[PDB]
Amino acid sequence: NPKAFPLADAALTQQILDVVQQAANLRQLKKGANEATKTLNRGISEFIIMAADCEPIEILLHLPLLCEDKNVPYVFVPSRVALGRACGVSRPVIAASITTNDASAIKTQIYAVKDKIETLL
Amino acid sequence: AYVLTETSAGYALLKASDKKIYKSSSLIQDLDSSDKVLKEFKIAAFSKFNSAANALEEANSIIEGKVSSQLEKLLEEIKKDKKSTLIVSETKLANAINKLGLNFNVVSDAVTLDIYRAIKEYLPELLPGMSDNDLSKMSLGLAHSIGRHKLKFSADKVDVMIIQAIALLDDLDKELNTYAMRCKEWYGWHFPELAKIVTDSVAYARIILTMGIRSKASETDLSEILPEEIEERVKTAAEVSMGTEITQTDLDNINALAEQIVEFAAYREQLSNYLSARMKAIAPNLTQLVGELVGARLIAHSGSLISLAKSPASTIQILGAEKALFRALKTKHDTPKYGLLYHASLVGQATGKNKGKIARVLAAKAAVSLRYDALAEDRDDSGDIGLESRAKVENRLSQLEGRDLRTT
Amino acid sequence: KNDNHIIQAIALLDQLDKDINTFAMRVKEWYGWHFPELAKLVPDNYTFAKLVLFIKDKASLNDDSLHDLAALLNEDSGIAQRVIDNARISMGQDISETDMENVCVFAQRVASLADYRRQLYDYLCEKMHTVAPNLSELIGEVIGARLISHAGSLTNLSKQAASTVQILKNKGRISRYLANKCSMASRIDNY
Amino acid sequence: KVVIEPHRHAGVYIARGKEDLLVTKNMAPGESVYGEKRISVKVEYRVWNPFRSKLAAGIMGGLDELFIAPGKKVLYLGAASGTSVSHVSDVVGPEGVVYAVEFSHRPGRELISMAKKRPNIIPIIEDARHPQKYRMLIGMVDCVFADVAQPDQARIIALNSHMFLKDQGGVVISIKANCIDSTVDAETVFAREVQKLREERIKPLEQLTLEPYERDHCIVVGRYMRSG
Amino acid sequence: MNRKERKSTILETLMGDEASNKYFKRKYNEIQEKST
Amino acid sequence: TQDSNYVRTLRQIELKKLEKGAKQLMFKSSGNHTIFVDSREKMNEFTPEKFFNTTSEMVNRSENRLTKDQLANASSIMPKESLDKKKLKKFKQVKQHLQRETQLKQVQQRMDAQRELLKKGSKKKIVDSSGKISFKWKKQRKR
RNA sequence: GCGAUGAUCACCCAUGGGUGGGUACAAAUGGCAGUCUGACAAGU
Repeated sequence: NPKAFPLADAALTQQILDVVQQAANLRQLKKGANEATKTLNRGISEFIIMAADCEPIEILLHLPLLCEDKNVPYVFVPSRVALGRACGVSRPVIAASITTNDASAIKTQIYAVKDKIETLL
Repeated sequence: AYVLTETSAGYALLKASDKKIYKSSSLIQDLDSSDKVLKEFKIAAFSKFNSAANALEEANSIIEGKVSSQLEKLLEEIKKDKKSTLIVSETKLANAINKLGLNFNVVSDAVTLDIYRAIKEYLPELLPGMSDNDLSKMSLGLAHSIGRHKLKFSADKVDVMIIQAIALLDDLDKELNTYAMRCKEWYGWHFPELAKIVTDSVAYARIILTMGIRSKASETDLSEILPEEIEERVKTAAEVSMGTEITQTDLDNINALAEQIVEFAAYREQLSNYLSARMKAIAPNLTQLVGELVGARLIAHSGSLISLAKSPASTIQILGAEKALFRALKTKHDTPKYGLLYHASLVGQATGKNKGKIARVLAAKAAVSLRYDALAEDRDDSGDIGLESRAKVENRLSQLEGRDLRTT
Repeated sequence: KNDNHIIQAIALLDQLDKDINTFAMRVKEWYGWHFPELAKLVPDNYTFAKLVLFIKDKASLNDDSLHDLAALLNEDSGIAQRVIDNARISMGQDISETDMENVCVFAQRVASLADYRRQLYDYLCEKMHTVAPNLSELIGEVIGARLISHAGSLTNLSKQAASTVQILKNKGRISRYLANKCSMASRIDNY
Repeated sequence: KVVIEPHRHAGVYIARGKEDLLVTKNMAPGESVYGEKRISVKVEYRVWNPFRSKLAAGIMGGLDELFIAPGKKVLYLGAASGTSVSHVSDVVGPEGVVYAVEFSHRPGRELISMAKKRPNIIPIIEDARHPQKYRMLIGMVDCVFADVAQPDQARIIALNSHMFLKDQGGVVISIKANCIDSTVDAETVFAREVQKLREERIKPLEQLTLEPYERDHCIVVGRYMRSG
Repeated sequence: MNRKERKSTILETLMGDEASNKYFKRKYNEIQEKST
Repeated sequence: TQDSNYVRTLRQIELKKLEKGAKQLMFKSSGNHTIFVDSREKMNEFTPEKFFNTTSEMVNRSENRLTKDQLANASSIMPKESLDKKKLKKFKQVKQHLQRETQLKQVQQRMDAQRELLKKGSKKKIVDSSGKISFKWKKQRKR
């Protein structure tokens, strides 16, 4: 399906999920479609991760509009349950937003993943 | 040799030297892009396809994909000998017209772009040939039709028409209100006690239509408009009333007004039923979830259905009471929690804090349903997602209600 | 001597004409969503509504259609032919027959409303000649009704002094002279 | 209170009032197409924003010969929701015409709405790589402008201009290294694309970098000549 | 009264009036200079 | 004194006001304009004044460069001290919105950090030799 | 060939235009004007 167009391969998924857990730990990550849209509106998002097997896909498919409107990288990953593990919560998550903060330890990681996402876009 | 070209009004064919490639060489080398060369080779055969927009769109879609029956009835008599060579631009159309039944030779997107370019350059000079007009606005119309088809605009899915409908409905409520007040007042010179005892505008106007003067009402029945007690009440008031006597010119014109009232009321209920049908066609899941009316209010408040999709859940929870929202945010009281959803069936079913919680969960589930219905490139229009979300939220509601408070 | 009829009839003529304006604009809008250059060609809104009621859908266009919409007011300004080709080649989006019946019903509604306005205006004219004929024959029925409405009642008008009626170079001279004669006429017609 | 003065390009104006503005005329009075603030002086005027239209930024940066005259035909590649082609159609006015092309569907619907509003703009939702496909409708636009983000900008411009552009025509391209190369120096990139156009028979005349209003963005204007 | 002098609050219409404004500013000036 | 919701509201108002001000204002262009010429003699003889058929001011200032043929602000009161003064007041008004917005953003950030620290965690208070206070929460999946 | 059934009583260019103010109606993707929180809770 080309609706979830940029879908990460195994390696990029690894690094994406790793930086997602890092940001969840330093608490630079907003979890959920609604809060992600909120960060997107406020323009505080470094980039967006989405699930690719949502039931159905449109409920989060709304996001790429705002993403590529405001020039914020976005990427799909295979499994929402994997994304939930990566975030560190008890329930499957479908879309999360890595926010932006200059005083972060994971700066260089987020920038590497965002680099590769942009290349893939 | 023949050459085919496509025009917004018709299909054109021009005969030229069989050495078409060398003719093109001469054209481009001598800059024969002029009326001299195009009068040398003006036309061979034209057909203006009919002025039916559906025929236009389908014929051009066929030009894009395959060969048309219009194409057949044009290529019935291209040839004089068994073998003639025809220039065409499209490669797929080229091999299609190779495989067609007449089997005359054709040439694909060769260097003949020179011919196409020049014949389009002085296509204005070709207009005196068959199409004595300006094709610009023709092309505008055809392009809009084609774009409509390409995007696949179902005639029912027009959010802007929905906003039109709801705004007109509100205006109809206001103006029917003011007219009914006016008629009640003008008839008040004749039966004020009734004006007080009954409140329905339609009932008032139908009374004016049935009865005309008080004892005529005393002798006439009003069973199908009002119950027995109310009609006997108006009987008593008719006996002891304080209004004047009315000429039949006055009565005629006030009766015409009441007739306008009832016709407006009939139209308004009819249009509301229309709005029900149209929203069920467009965004069935939201209608299944919260209800057709509040769905209309939601789309109207957000403007575009797409922007309403884009909005997050919390804004949908409190989409209405924005005034209190921002005032309380600024003054550090507590924000409102219902807004426009408060008139939803389920939040009405809940109670108090259960109303708040069901409002939140309904907001989120409705956001999901709305996004799916809006962005579904293909959609069953059954509303199955709405049914499932409704089932979930009803289970949540029952859970809250069964969750008692006092320690038994 | 009752005149609250006159007051009410003025309230109706004004508000009704305003609503005629609004709903004619609405029909212009919808039949523009279907076919807008007609809304541009014919600005007379009542004729617009009747023309919609005739050509519901832009598809129906023939020479008998030409003749009948020529009977619709006329052809002298090329309305027939111009709308014919504009609708044959319109850029208008198409919509449901439900929308067509809705729009036609609405145009019918507005047409009936306007006919009601005409009837009510004749009503007002003859009721004035019934109630305050001298004031009417002086100034004109509509304006006399507006005066009576401003005052609040024929009695309030007549009880009113001349200069206050006025507020109710030779332009000023004639205005004030008219106010005096108007007040006298109101007295006569009231008593 | 606002003085209007003509810019060197026929169809555009500068307002000198409480604030200066770069403005065009209007054909849909009292209707801003994407939210920009309009003014009147009376006659209706509508401001561009250089940050939102690359053509606006290029004009603001200064160009010698912009080939969009009012009495002309202008083709637009990459009318993303049409915010800029609205202004271009304004510049052209009723005398000429503008043919816009789009592929992705949501901006397609937006541009259909705008083209329902205005008659000078015409919509082509067809894919831009196939002038063979959308050869039905438009005839030899006078000048061609492109904003397409695809790597084969020169390729698609070559097809479009070959199949449609009038000879000695004007072509204008918006180009961004962050999308084409994104790892090599921007001027080197621009050299590569101008070489490509000279190969494809477009004789360049000017190119401008738009760096006050957009980072790593160039606009090239050239003439199409000696062709059929 | 007017249409453009119609202010949504007695305080802002008091502002809109001018003689009040100059009297107030004067009186406030001298009361402040006597306070100081 | 104030609440996080009010601070958030004020900052968002300032963002919208700032974007409105940017929409209404402009910045002077400064591009790297490069001309293509055919022959070396023409390049050696090239002058922008003749190539653009402008004058000294018309070629130095960029946005609207007229032809002399086309050639073929004193209407307002005190043009030389009032209009430019209004220009600069608009500019400094935009900048004032900008800096008040950034101060509000810093305040909101600090309020959020404090609120979250009170909110939850198996927290450890770590101090960094730049004197800066952080809290590292232990690695525990939140149920 | 009169009158109480009412006599009388802001700027510029030379009785022409421009500036302003007043009243009604309408439009605005004009303004005021910013769209809540974000992980535990219910029983045992």
